[PDB]
Parts: sequence; structure tokens; C-alpha cells
Amino acid sequence: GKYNLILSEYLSFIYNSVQIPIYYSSNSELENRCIEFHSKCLENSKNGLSLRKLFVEYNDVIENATLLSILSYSYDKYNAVERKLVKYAKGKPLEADLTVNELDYENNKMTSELFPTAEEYTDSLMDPAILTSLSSNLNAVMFWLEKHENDVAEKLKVYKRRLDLFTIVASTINKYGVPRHNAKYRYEYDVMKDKPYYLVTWANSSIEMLMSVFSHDDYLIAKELIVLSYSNRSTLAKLVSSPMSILVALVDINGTFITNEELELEFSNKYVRAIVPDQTFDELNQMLDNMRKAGLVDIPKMIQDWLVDRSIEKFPLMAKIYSWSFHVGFRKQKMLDAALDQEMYREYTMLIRDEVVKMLEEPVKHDDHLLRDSELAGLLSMSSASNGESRQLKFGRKTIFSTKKNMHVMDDMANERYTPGIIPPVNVDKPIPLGRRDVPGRRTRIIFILPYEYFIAQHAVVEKMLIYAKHTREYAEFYSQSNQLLSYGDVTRFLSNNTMVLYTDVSQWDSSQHNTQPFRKGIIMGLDILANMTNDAKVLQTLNLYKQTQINLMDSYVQIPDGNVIKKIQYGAVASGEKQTKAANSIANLALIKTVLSRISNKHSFATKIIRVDGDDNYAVLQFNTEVTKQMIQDVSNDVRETYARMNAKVKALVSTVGIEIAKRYIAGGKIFFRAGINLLNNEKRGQSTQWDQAAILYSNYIVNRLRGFETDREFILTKIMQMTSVAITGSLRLFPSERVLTTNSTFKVFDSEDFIIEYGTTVDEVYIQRAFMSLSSQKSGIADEIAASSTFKNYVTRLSEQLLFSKNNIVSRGIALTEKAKLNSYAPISLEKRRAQISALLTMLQKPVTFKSSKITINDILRDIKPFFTVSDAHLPIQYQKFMPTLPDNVQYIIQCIGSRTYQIEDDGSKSAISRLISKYSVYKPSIEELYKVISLHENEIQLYLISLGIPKIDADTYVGSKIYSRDKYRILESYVYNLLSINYGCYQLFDFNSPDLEKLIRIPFKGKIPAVTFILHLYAKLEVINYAIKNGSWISLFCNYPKSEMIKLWKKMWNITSLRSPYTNANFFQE
RNA sequence: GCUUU
Repeated sequence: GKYNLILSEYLSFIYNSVQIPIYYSSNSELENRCIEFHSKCLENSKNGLSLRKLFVEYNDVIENATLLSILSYSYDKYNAVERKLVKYAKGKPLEADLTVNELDYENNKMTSELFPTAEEYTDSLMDPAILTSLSSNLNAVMFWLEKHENDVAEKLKVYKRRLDLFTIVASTINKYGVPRHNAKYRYEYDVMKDKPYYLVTWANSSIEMLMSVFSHDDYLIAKELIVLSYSNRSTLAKLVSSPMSILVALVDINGTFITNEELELEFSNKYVRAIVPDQTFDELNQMLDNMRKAGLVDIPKMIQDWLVDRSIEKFPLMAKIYSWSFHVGFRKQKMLDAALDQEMYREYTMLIRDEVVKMLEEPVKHDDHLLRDSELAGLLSMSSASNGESRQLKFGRKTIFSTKKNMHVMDDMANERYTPGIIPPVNVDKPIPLGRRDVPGRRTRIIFILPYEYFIAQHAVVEKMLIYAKHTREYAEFYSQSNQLLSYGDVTRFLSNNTMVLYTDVSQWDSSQHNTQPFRKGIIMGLDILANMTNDAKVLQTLNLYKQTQINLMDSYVQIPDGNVIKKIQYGAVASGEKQTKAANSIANLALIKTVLSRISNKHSFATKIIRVDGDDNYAVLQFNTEVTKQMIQDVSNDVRETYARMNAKVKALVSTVGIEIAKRYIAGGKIFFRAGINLLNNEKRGQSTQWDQAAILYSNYIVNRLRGFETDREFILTKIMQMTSVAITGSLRLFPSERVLTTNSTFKVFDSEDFIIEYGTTVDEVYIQRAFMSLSSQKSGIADEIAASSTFKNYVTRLSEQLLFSKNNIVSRGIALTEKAKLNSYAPISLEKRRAQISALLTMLQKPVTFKSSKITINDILRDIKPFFTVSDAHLPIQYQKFMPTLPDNVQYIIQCIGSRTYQIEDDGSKSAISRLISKYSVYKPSIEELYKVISLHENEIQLYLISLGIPKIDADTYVGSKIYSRDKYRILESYVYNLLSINYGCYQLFDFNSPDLEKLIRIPFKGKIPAVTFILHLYAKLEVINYAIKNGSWISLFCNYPKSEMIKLWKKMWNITSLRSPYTNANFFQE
């Protein structure tokens, strides 16, 4: 309950010249007392009288009611920041070394010197793009410093290391003043031109870095990055993190986890000797020298000290540096520069062509319905992003303009213009509009915003391809329900003194122009073989259209902005923006490794234990008939690099016997690591999310980094949430939401009152508040209704429906109309109306919670019923599993040591149910977990009608509606839906093995009847409760269940009527991946 | 205001 106490200290610190705590209660008499108290406080404040007596008088309200919010009457003028800053601004300002970056605009020159005029100005290269200000970030850091000013021992040292660093930020900012933001949290030319261009973004990165510094090492690291970052805006992250790829090969393996036949982690006590040829050491030294030539001193030395022994025990520092480098900010170049960088492929093309054929051979020969109705499938899938151009769209009687894909498809159909048979050109006559992708450390990459003809022509085929990948192990990212641990396990498995692993970064090759000829040609040749496999008109056309998109792309042209002009240049490289992007890139990366591996063997003989492609990297484990020597590693590596070299591929190819390093993960000393470089105070782009969503996303981000090994102080994160979640009532009246409002599992949830522990209402006030928030979950949008009522819109819904189903529509039909009514939310105006409505409703709700006929069941209600029927009891679980993920905080790690871990994702969509599979066999429709959940619970006759309504044949529909499987699906769908409502796949829980025998013993549940739904929920509720206690207490408890038989029947009815909850916290997990 | 997968 410390967030509420913390918020007051912050408000009191921020404003000094009143605060009005607003409470509420589920009890009537208590609430009146709350109402009376709020009134007296306002009146006393409106008379400069002390509220001390009132607090004593309404002691009962403070003691038992629930704090709902805090009123802030501050008559200042959003200043204080300028005044506050000077005391910390005593150090010497930093001076940008305008000689470090190649592209001139990447140097921290004075804004004016880059944009001499207000019309030449652009924040496109420094925009933090986040709904929180620099001024607020400074206030948050200062507030923290004041609080930990009188600390002692080690806590003081943390304050001292931080105070130093903040001085650099302060001193530098003062020399120019604090950049004032506009209503849209953007920094304009007038504020900007006096000050260094990158001043604001750099301040955000430094503040974020310093507020994450605890040890002396963090402080040394933060200081170097902060000082270097101010001048270097293009190679510091790459220079700092580059040595890591060499390092993983160095550390020896002394016992590691592997993957067994059951596809699960299992400890192996083996030893693998790290074998490194002398050349690798020179390469590492060159990397270290480069860091040194760039000003870096402390960071290179740490790697150097580490290099003497190379102990996995002192490897955490190396990992820490790798995670840290990302927090320097994103490299935001100019579209043109990002764009500009861009005989022996016979084997490579053939593999790409062959792989394409295998993935579709079976679907095509049979005459798969999805291939036949591909166009219908493309339409249902269609997003609401960009089609490319801003079109004038007339809806009903409203002439509005949008660039949205969904909008363009409806308008085009309503005017015979909808023509997917014709796949538009993307050459000189019709230049491809451009999208961008910004990442830390790496160079900016471009993205094709192709017209919807392209998505539709490609959506069905890609889906078939993904399915082939789903059951193919080479495709690490798509295989089964697998998570990163299984991939980690697979590399370790075959490691020994007679095998070496070969990892390779091929991010550069994908964007290579050398790559595009063999790529498109390989896919097309494959498409032709597939076409000569059937005579189906639907299959050939869908198949043919896919062939056409590859052909149009072969010679594409792009629209690159060059100031305020749009130069058109002939782009001859494979960029992304296609539906087949990830799958195709995966097929190509795998083909490339196979091609290199085949070429190398002509020389040396080895065995291919495993080959893998995962995103932008690819790797393989080879086995030799003899023991691996340093000389052998060098020979295999030189030959591999040369083979890559002959193909004209600029790639990083390394060889080792113990580790690997790829963009998503890295294995050092038999242990698994994940870069923790998600930036907090700077974003990649500007979306359409709100401050509240942004606050939830930041918290989510804080949690992922903390699990990954980088921890930003929670008090700082809490302070940021208080600023972001606040709402202005006027210019001197600001409202701050309480801890209960923020964390309770509702539609307005932003974070968990306790990290890694999700709570659910177990008190009446919490229930009362939870019900009230839902009451105002979905808000109306006039603009949305208009278009929802327009012809062009209704016809589109109708047209899609008449093409999909045969018999009758409504469970399916109501859904199609909504799905479409939603894709209108991408359209700002509609989104803006919704936010304004939410704010007014929220302001009133915080002021005095309303009523609600409830009558709506949720997950929290089901849990609340079960709680009272369990008897706790101290228990003991010994730690039995060695740590394989070193960075995990201690409380999370302990749960893994005691109950173990998992290498899969729990089915939470219902796809593995027979009914969902049956629908897939005959329909192109895809029901959600929620729809399946309502449908499965329908009367036997209704289910038969729904299946038929979707084109499912009668013998099949009839056979299922009775069978053993239908009864089984019922349990399976609910089980899938419930897991979905409990975030069992997100955050910290995704790690834990919920079917641990050790966990299982702690649950003592006596069967008093036998009714699946109830048995599954009671065990799950118990597992979560036991685990949460372990997460918060470090010890365990055993749970006993004495749930009545009469009670179970009541509960079972309750279970089939659970409503899902939508909230920023929920969106944030979805947002992560 | 722009912002594919």
C-alpha cells in the first residue's frame, strides 16, 4: 500500500505554497462519512484552515474506507523545474564533440545549425515520441534524490553514485535551460533552436540509465555511456555490444541444461572445453581497441579484466554491459540515408524453390479450401493500418479522409473499383510509399507500405507456409508452442569435445540487392511447380496472384522524402512490408545456411546434429570424427566466411564449441541470457495510445528488463506512473488516481501492487470499485456510429457474410459487424472521441463512484467464491534445480529452483479443440477463444446449426454434436479460455512449470463428486496462490481444499458466464509480443 | 497530423 504514501510525498514535494484525499466505501453509512469529509476538506481549504482536526474527526474514514484518489490544488505556474534544477547544476556542462558521427546531422550541433529556419525544422530525428515530458522526468529524479538524501551505508552510496550522474545531466541542461514541451509532448523549433538538437532525447536516456544504477559498476557504466552518448549518436551501442559475440565462445561449460526426448529442460553435468583460435583473440582485441579509440575507457577495461580467467561466475558484468548499451536511445537517421546503404546462387535458389514447394504441395494437391477462398480469407484478416495514400472517403453523408486499409477496401467495393484480380504495380509509375523501423545500435531500416491487393494475394499462402513451419524444427520461431528455453536447450544438447557450433548474423544479407534476384526467382519457380500440381481455378488464381506480387516487386521504386520533397528512387533490394516477410526471410536464411554448410564439407567431414534459423540469425551444430582443436575451428571458420564471401554476403560468421549469440538470445557458459535493452523514456514511434496505456506499457517494460537483468528503481517507475495517470480538472486542479484504482484487476489497471504477483479483489470495497469501472468500459463515438450506419459499410459486412456462410448468420454475424466497427479505432477522430468520453467518465467516477446493476461475471468473482474453502499450512520445498537463467531476480529464480520450469506455451486460444479444427477443415473462418467459449456452451441443436451455417457438412456436424470429443472440447475450451483470462503465458508466470510434481504435492484437493471445470479451477487457483506466496515470502505453503458438493454445482454455472476484462495492463502484455 | 508486419 506504499504507492499511496509515496504519491503524497511527491505532490507535497512538487507543490508548496493543498491535497484533498478522496475516499469511498462499499458501506452506506461509511460513504456518507466519506462524502461529509470531502466536503469539509474542500471548505476548509477554501478558507486556508487546517485539515488536521478533520482527519482526526473522520479517523474512521481514513482507517477503513478505501482511498480513491488525491486532489491537488496547486496555484503555481508549472515552473519549479527551472528553480529546482540549479542546486544540482554545479558541474561543468558537456561539450558536444561534433567530430564523432559520420552523417553531419547525427552530431549534437545546435538545432539552428541543422535547421536555420522554422520551416526546415523537424523533430523526426530526436522525438522521444512518448506521452511524458522531460520536465516531469527531471522532477521525478530530483524528488528521488531528496528522499534518499539522508540515507546511510550502501543505500547512501547508491544515492551518491546517482547524485554525481544527475549533476552531469543538470549542468548540461542548465547551460541552455529546460526545453518546454507542447500539449502533444513534442519539442518545437522555438524551444529547440537555441539548444543542442539531441538535448532532450539524450537527457531522457541518461536519466533512465542513472535511475537504474545501483552498484559501483552500474555507475561506472552509466557515466561512460552518458558522456559518450551526448556526442556519439551512431556507434556507441554497436561498439559496446559488439565484443559479446566473441565472449560467448570463450567461457567453459561446467554443467548445463539440455533438451530431452519429451522436449523439456533437464540438467546435464557435462563439461565442454571452450576452444578459441588465436585469430578470434585478435578480432576481439580489434573490437576492444575500437571501443578505446571512441573514447571508451572503463567499459573496455572491465571486459579486459574479465578476459584473464573468463569465468561464467564473473560473466554477469559482461551481460550487464551488453544490456546497458541499448539504453543510449534509438538511432533515428534520415529516410534517404537508411534507404541508401542498399552464378553461385544456383544451389541457394533451388533450396528456396524446393522449400516453398514442400510447404504447399499437400495443401495444393488436395485442393485446400483456404487456398481456394484465399481472397475471402484475406478480407477477414485485413488490418486497419496504411494502404499508402490519403484518400478522400465519403461515408453515408460524410466526406472525410483516411489512409486506413480497411476504409479503402470498403470504399473501393462500393464503387466497382475493388479489384484484387489486378495486383497494382510498384515501379516508377506507382512508387512504393515508405515506412521505417528504428532500433538501438543498429542502422535504420525501411518498410514497404504496399496496397491491400498485396496482403490479400499473399495471406492464405503464408498461413499454409507457417503451418508447415509450425511442425518443422529448423524454424525455431514457429515450431510448436515452443518458447525460447527449448531453443536454448537444443544448442546445449549436442555440445561436446567433438562438435562445434556455428552462429551467423545475416541481417545485412536480407537487405542486400544481391539477395533479391535469387529470392524472388526462387519463390516464383516454386510457385510454378505448385501450379502444375492442380487444375483448380480457385487454387491457380490465388496461386497465380502470389506469383504476380513477386514479379511486381522484382523491379520496385520507392518514394523517399528528401526534405519536404519526395524523390522517387529505384529500390532493387528486398525490404519488408509483405505478408510473406517473416516466413520468406526465414525460408531464405535456412536455405543460405544449408548452402554454406554443403559447400564447406567438400573439405571437412562433419555430421549435422541440428540446423536452425531464428529471425535474423541462423546456426548449426556440427559433429566431427575427431576432437576439435583451435586449428580445426579456424579452418572451418575461414572456409565458412569465404563461402559467405563468395556469395557476396556481408555477414558475421563465428565458430565455437560452447556458446552462441543471436539477436533474440545468447548462451554463455551453458547458461541462457536475454538482452535487457528495452528503452523506457524514449520510444521508437508515435502511436495512438493514451498516457494511461503508455504508463502501463512503461511498467510492462520495466518488468521485462528487470527479469532480463536491468532494473530501474521501482520508486522512479512509480513516480512516472503518478505523473502519467493524472488528469487535469482545470489549470490549478489536478486529480491523481489511487493505488486501488491503478492496480485492481479492472479495465483501468496499469500495474500490479507487487511485482510478479497479480491480485484479485478479495474485499467488498475492491469488488465495488471493480464493478464501477467496468460500467464505463466501452464509450460511444458518433463519428463511429455514422460510418457504422453508412451504406458502403453495411454492404461490406453483408458482402463478407454472404460469401462466408450458407445457412444462418448471427452468432457469427454479430461478430463480423463488430470486428469491423473496431478497425475504425485506428482512425484518430474516432479514437479521440473515445478518450474524451473516457476522461469525463473517469473524472466523475474518481469524484464519487456510481452504482451498477452488476449482473456481469468475471474471473475475479469466480476466484472470490473459491477462496474461503481452502486451508493454508506452512510447507517446505527444497531447491533442486540449478539456475540456468542467471539474471532473473531472486524471488522469481527461487520458484524455478523449487518447482522447475517449462519449455512451452499453454494453449490459450482453443485452437487445439476438435470443433475449432473441424471449422478449419471446411471454413476459412476463425472463431476466437471467446466465441468458441460461448458456442461450445450452446444447446446441442444450436451447435449443429452454427457448424452448418459455416459450411460444415451434415454427416460431420451431426457426428460431432454428440460424440465423446464434443463433451471433451467443452472442458478444453473453458480451460483454454481461463488460462487466457489469467495471463498464464505472460510476465513471470510463463516461466514456471505449472504441472510440477513438486508444486503438485503442495495442493491437496479431495474430489467430492467429479466435475472437470470445478476440479481444474480449484487446482489452478491453488497453484497460483501457493506460487504467489512463494514469490512474496521465499517460503512455501500447502493448500487443502474442503469445497462442498452443493457449492460446485453453483460454481459450474458461474464458470460458463465469465466476461473478459480489457485494460492498459492487458494491452501492455499483448503489446510486448 | 504521418506510421506495413
